Amino acid sequence: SQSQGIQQLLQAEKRAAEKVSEARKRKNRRLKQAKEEAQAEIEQYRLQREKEFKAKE
Amino acid sequence: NFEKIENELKEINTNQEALKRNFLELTELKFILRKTQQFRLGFVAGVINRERIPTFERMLWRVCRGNVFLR
Repeated sequence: SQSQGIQQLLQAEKRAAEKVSEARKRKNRRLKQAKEEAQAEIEQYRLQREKEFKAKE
Repeated sequence: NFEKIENELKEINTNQEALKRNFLELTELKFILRKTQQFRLGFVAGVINRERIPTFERMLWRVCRGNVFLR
């Protein structure tokens, strides 16, 4: 009888914690990838500014 | 002396009533905790006279649209 409800409550909190923990890990991974892609574009800008400065000189 | 007795009785009666109420409420809480300890969700817990349970449970299943877990 009551054991089914006990299991449903415990498993409900476990299911919630899993989906939220995986989505929080995904969020942090996406923000890290945003910073990495940003730095790649920032290096390309720096390199272009250097090439232009050499040409001006 | 009359004031002493009067004030003692008033104070002691007031305190006896309050303490007896608190004692009975904590007695209910002892049982409530012992049963509840067997078990983002939310919950509430309490005590009622048994004769109200049929109407109480049916109203929970009526106010919530068929969805409530009760023990």
